[PDB]
Amino acid sequence: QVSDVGTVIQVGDGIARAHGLDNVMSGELVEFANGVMGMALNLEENNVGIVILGPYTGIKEGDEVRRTGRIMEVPVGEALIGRVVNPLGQPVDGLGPVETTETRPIESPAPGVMDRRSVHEPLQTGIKAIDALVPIGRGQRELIIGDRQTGKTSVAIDTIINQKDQNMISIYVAIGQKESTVRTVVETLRKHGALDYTIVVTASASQPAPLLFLAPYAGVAMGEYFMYKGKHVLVVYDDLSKQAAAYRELSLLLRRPPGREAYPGDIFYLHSRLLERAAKLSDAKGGGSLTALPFVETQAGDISAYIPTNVISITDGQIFLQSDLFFSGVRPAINAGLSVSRVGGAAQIKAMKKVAGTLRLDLAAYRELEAFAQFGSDLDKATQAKLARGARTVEVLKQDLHQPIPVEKQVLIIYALTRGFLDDIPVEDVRRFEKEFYLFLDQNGQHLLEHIRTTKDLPDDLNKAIEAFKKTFVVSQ
Amino acid sequence: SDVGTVIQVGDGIARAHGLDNVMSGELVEFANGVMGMALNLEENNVGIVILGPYTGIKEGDEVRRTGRIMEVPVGEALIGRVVNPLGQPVDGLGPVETTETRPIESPAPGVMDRRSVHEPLQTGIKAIDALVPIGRGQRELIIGDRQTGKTSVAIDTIINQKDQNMISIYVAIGQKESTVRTVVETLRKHGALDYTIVVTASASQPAPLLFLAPYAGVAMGEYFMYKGKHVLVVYDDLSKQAAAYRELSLLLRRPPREAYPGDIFYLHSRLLERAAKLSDAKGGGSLTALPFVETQAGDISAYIPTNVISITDGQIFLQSDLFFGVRPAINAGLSVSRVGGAAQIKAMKKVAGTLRLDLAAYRELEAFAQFGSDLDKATQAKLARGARTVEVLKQDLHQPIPVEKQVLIIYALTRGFLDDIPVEDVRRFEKEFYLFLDQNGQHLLEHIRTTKDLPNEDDLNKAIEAFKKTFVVSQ
Amino acid sequence: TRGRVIQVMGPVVDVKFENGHLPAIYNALKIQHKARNENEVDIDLTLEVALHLDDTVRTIAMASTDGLIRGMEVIDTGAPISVPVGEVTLGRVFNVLGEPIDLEGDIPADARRDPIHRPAPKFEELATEVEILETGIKVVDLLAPYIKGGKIGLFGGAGVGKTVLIQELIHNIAQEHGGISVFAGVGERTREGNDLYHEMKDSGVISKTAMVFGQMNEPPGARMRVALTGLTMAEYFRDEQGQDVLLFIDNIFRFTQAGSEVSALLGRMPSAVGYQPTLATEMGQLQERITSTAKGSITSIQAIYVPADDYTDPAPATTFSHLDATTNLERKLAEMGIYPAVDPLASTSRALAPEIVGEEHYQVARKVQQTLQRYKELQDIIAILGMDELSDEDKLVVHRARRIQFFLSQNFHVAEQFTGQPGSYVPVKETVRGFKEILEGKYDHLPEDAFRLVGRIEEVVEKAKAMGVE
Amino acid sequence: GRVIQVMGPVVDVKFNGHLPIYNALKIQHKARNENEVDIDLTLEVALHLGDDTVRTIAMASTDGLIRGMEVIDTGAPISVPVGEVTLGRVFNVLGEPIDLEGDIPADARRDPIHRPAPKFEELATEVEILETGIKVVDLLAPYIKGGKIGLFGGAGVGKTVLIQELIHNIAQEHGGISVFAGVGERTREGNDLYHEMKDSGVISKTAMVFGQMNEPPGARMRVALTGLTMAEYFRDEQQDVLLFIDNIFRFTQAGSEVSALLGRMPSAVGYQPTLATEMGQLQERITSTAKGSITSIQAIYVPADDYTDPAPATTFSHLDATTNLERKLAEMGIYPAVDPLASTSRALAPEIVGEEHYQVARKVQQTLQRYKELQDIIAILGMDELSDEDKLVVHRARRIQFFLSQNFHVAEQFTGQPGSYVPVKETVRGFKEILEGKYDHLPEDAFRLVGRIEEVVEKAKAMG
Amino acid sequence: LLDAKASEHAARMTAMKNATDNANELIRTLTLSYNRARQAAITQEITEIVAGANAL
Ligand SMILES: Nc1ncnc2c1ncn2[C@@H]1O[C@H](COP(=O)(O)OP(=O)(O)O)[C@@H](O)[C@H]1O
Repeated sequence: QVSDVGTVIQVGDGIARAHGLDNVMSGELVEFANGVMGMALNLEENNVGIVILGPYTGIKEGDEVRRTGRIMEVPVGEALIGRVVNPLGQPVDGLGPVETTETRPIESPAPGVMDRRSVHEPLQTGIKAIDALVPIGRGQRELIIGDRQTGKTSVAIDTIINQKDQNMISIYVAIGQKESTVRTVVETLRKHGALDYTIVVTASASQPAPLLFLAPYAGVAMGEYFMYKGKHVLVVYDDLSKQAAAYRELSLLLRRPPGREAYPGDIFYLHSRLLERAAKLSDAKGGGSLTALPFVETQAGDISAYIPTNVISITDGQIFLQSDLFFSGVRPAINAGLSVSRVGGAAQIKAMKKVAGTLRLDLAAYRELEAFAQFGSDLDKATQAKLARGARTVEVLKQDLHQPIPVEKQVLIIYALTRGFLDDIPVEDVRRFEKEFYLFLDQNGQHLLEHIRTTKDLPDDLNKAIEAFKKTFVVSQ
Repeated sequence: SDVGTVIQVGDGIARAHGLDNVMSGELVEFANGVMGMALNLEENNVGIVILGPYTGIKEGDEVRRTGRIMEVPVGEALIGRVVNPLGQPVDGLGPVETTETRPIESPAPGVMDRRSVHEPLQTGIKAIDALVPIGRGQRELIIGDRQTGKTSVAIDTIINQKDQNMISIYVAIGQKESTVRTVVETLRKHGALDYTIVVTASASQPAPLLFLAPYAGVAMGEYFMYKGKHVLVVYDDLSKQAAAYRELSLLLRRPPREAYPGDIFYLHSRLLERAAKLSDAKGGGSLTALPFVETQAGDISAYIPTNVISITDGQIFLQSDLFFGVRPAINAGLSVSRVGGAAQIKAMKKVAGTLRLDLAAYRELEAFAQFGSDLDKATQAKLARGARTVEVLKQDLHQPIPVEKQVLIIYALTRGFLDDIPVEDVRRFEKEFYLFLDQNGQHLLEHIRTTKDLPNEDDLNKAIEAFKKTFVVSQ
Repeated sequence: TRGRVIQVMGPVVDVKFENGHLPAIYNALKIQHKARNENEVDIDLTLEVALHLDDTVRTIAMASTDGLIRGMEVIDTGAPISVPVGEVTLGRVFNVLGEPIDLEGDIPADARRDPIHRPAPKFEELATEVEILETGIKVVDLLAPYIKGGKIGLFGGAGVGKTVLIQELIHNIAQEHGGISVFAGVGERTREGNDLYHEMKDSGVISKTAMVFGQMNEPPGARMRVALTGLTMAEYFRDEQGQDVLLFIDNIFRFTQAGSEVSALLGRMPSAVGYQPTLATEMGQLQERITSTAKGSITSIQAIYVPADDYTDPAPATTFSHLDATTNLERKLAEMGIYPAVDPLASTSRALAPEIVGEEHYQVARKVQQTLQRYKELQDIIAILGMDELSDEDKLVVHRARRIQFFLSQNFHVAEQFTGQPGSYVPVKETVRGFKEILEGKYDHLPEDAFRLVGRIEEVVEKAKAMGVE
Repeated sequence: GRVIQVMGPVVDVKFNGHLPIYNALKIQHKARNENEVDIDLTLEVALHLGDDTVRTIAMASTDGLIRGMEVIDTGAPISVPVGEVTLGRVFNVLGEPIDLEGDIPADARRDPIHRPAPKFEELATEVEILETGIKVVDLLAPYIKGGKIGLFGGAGVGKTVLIQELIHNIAQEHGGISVFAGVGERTREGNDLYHEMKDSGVISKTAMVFGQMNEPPGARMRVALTGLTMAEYFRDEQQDVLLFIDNIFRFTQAGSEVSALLGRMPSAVGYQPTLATEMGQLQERITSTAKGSITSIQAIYVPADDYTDPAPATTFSHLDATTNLERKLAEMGIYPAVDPLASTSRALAPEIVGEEHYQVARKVQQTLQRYKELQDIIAILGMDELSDEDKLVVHRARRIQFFLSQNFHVAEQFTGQPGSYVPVKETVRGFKEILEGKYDHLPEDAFRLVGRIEEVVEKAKAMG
Repeated sequence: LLDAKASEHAARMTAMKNATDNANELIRTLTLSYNRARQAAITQEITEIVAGANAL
């Protein structure tokens, strides 16, 4: 009792060194007499560094600091689904409180080596570019790295919006992001109906660093619930670059010895011990999954930056979004070159597995080739042929926004161009082709795309081959 | 509450106990007789910046208050007198008899105390008064590599201030004392000390002096300014000041980008700010600042250089990359003037305007000129005078050119009057057409002066008077 | 509630309140000391609590600290810096402390002056659907639409008409939208500032806007707070009067710069490039305060000086993360007589998507750019092959391209002073229609100089028969 | 005193009221037992640490010292024997004869190695060029009598040899009082030079002051002051003086060695926060006055070939003439490897060197630069796509950049070539013809390593 | 001509390889000097960030 509370020596910059608390656990919640919560990080001999989670102005010296005896845990339950809450779980969406029975501690160990099963079950992103070239299975970790205003968010969004028929209970963690955006985003979800499966955890750029720091882990916690049940979760940590930064601030304030680029020595441990918490649970455990989508905002696109590098090596591959592509009006701004998915292919379904194999090729050469057109005034060789469907695939890889594409009628278009059933059509008409080639199927191939569903295979090859002509032979120009 | 006791003495800096009454930045006095400034007022001691030799000081020595904020002698006695930052004359012409005394750190004119600079400061160097024009009360940073013509430019400018009412103040921070001599000497040769002061803190002097040099000069300048006269202050090498102040700050163990103090920006900010144009409600006074910065390798992205740039209104960058072609190495590309054009008179404004365009293309068509004629069409045309104009912007050392005739040559080429002549005969053409202006015709050689504006002869006159000398020139 | 100065480190002061009182963080502490002898100096100096270090507080002096003597008592105002708000601030120029620096008198003791430190709106208070802000400026509303309640970047400052734009903006909004503007100089060039004042006096728009000057000559504290001060004045007309205001912050870079400077005297550990470890967070609590709540909205135009044209520096980086669009002013377009001098390619906007403007704006917009890109690249050839050969299409482009990048100028309300042309407010709708048609080539017969400095597409017509066309 | 703290070369000697700055403390102690060693050391008061304590900088190995020993204040800075006795002798950092010939008289004047720099009234202005016989220098960067010459160069660039060739070309024929202080430089050089001084016939008129690589920091700290005070004698007490300081870098370098232990806040690169000023207080002292003239030539080492390094960088603003040596030019075989576009002199004026010499001067530099710019193309596309005009510039330039090579008498023993002193009128002329194209026929290699232009024609025919 | 041109294109086909190849080596020579300057830089930045902390 006498020990289990303490008195504030120093206040400022979201940090409080208190006396007493001789019994606080490193990582124990500590409440201030003013009601504002906090966390004990530095347990030293004569004092304890705390990181104030909330307004630190209403805190002066001498204010009492009383322990809790709990390690930073957070609400968890089937009632958050559809609710917007902060890293503390405190609803900010302004509709009632979140009524949940259970709870889970933020800090948690990851499923053990044995505990998991090699990812096989995919995640359909609904984005041709992604789930063809850079495929993502449930339990995987795909870091989408890119410079601000490349669409990084857009992807995550349309991805989530693509989770309705799939069984995926989605969680969007917003760190450092403008509360402005996070709102307009949580809404466009409202409209597409993502809230029925989607949890939103926010800490904006107005909120104190410690909240940013806590938001990611607070997110996985809520995910972990559905995972250890056997359900499937998808966590989008939007911008770890900021969270990782928020930690730097907080850690520097506790005057922790700073490392390379000022980041603390455990900055790597930070993310590592976080991302691992997403995986595929072995059938022995109910075969659940939690897939993680780490964002990394890049300056100038320097992949060689300290933080962006760590997370690159941490994830299973990444998706690198070109800064220029985005402006030139190519959406998504994917860079097929650097973008790679390591777990790839066990994630894809046979029906994609085939028509995807060649997709990388055609696009490969085109990347190494089409640096030359203006000098190609002499256009030569068959190198003209590689470009041919090449410039055409790009068209097929260009997708709309807020308009996901089901695998069924996706494998077909990724089929068309890769078989030549597209090639006779100029690029001008490629986009506005695949558009009705869908409807043409939704009416007349609605039988064909079925076999594609129920078998995830196309052994199909014969029918479609002719069945594709049924369309070009009626299309406009 | 008045007296104090030294507890550390080293490197021109000392920390002493006592002095419970000192004001932040108060001038104190040691036992041996030298002064010092108190910067830190720490709970348990005081950071004193010893303003002179720190040999004659020991631990325990009494450091007695003054109750005076730093300040320096300012008067019409300083004209042509080489004095140190403290006012003490080093030129040996005897003491400086001054009446009034101005504080070093002084508030710059408010946002309501200023006026838009309209008064050009003629540098006399064509390339500058045509391209990057400077106005009265402006700040034109001239930054460049070791020995690019920095020192020589400012000097020529000062030397061109005979006609105009300008009181030059040249400071040499960290500069070589011997060098500052040949500078102050070469100034008397041309009779510039008749309006011009000199603040020398030589590299041998203690850092805090170099540091205090610049503020010491402006003070002297702000004198005539607030009074209604126009001043010109040359800060020669602010880099060394910062290099100094860093020392000063690092000695006082001030938490250190690139070891320079967080406040290293504020250092130059609160300085160059004190140069402006006081509103006509205040006597239309002005102080122009010509700060210097020594770039290593020409790296303009360096800490100090970005700082001094983010401050001055425009800057003139001097490559040596060149004075080993176009001489007074003036990189027409990077060099800017914010104020510019509001500085130049109606005589310059109309001609100097297209001077930019002509020079522009040439800097920009020049990834083209190879093709040459192959077929380049109308663009070897824009090239022609382009390659001519550079010759015009070429000027010889220590040869200031008056505005009047200056806007005439910057006229001739900008209308074709120079094209019938080869690029390699332009320099001669200046010498030539100008003498014959000084004799042949004479009427337009000071109209441009009197009105200082506009046609300079309606059109036909100039235009045809340009036909005069062209038609009389040589091959 | 009275303490005494213990430490003076440059702009940083350490006050000590003996017991129990302890001015809360962010509270403003006055020091009014009258010289008690010939060995001292008058002091009127206000401070802002930073941190409680032993019943001790540290502070950042908004003005100079010279003349301070250890022990002078400090007086807690009980509240942070608070500045006047309302119609009272309109046409009035204050300083960091909300003290009028003009000659037009002084603020009454009746005036409500809110604090400069407050938290941004609650998640449930913001705008749901993103709504564009019509500026009536062709270039903008077409290629770089301002988000009403966002942060627009303004790059390039030197002889581009930057001021007309800022001024014209203050004009248009307050004209068609009925709202105020608040100009905040944050630590950049007294000289420019003094001029803008006079220009807004002449432009007669200063009647519609309140100014604040934190210039490059003030100490860290001032520069660091001015943005907040000018801010608070803006928030008033939104929260209280439901208006959509425009808060201009000239060089918001000085804000985060001045920040690090002090951070060192406070004692914070150096971060990436010396920058205060608090950087991102300081900038956030500043920016997040600028958005459109249920009632009103604040849209801001910031001018960003990048640290030596380097876009990877912490300062700029951090800012861009709040930017919703970028308006680039090029020193090229002005020369060619295209005012505004906004680069039609470089200026981007987030709200330039069909989702936020629909196709006809988008379709037109992205097109008007493309055609402009052609006329750009071809420039090289033009200077090689003359106007003789370009695939006899490239001509058609260079035709429309000119008419288009020419029709991207406009009659500015704040240009009537030296020109006489009344000026125009062309709406997005009217603007889209004009380029629509110019793109359909239905104008290809009107001489260039007809689309040059006009209004709606009709004003090009009358400008034309004025040439003599049927 | 009583030494209570020994840190490397930095010793903390504790002292009421005794408090000796810049003074020399000698520690004279005798081995009391077999667990000790005889200590003869001299500490230079550095700063006052307070509590009646002082931090000192040793002049030799501090090994053997112990806490509680006894320190004596000589009550004055490091005093060094100065006078007409210093001629033909080798002193220490302290002014001790290391030449094993006698010692110095007690009557002899002992000056302190710390003086204030001459005032503004003292130092001279006047200009006089000085011929070195070096084609590059004389043409592109001429030296000045009583003026300060820097030699900037990285490791193994030819600094030393260049100095030798100067002392050879100048010191021998001047009639002046020579003072040569090798600072932190080689130990071999000392013996190479000392015993060649005897051959030649000046070891009368030259003052030898040494400290080399084996001496601790404190030593090199002052060897540049000790030697300066020597020359300062003949200048202010009597004639013109040639001050040869070999690697003034080692001074600043040793500086950083101590700066850490002083408890100083490191500056850029980890150099002493006083680097600038410490050099300011030792430079201006090396200057000519109205009393006597001092023409000094200092070797400046370039750490890692970085001219942006605080040491040589900060040094630049201390010279009236510079010669910057490049490793590139060195591997080219161009010796001395002297940057023809970097090296400068305040002398290059028409108002100093004459017009004829001026215009050629720039003319060379002009065409050397024009070749410099062309180099990226050559390195990518060869010379094939260059104009018939730029090519010519490539030939001239090269042959001019080769003729800038020279035979240094202090070379021969290696290469085997004798050597040459090229008169200024003959350098000026030689390049003229080359720029004027009388030689556009002769191959490059002919112009490599020669004297007067005539020799090129000679070595030319020898080619075939 | 035909044999002349055949040469031309060829001689150019190659001269445009020599340049490419050479240019490619200019990378190696720079990649190296970039890494080195990549190193000394990340070393100076860090040394700066710590040396500014020990100062507190
Ligand atoms: N003028 C020259 N002629 C021929 N060889 C030279 C010349 N200058 C230097 N060298 C060669 O270059 C090397 C460097 O010599 P040195 O002068 O000791 O360089 P540094 O003193 O700058 O380290 C020597 O081994 C010498 O053989």
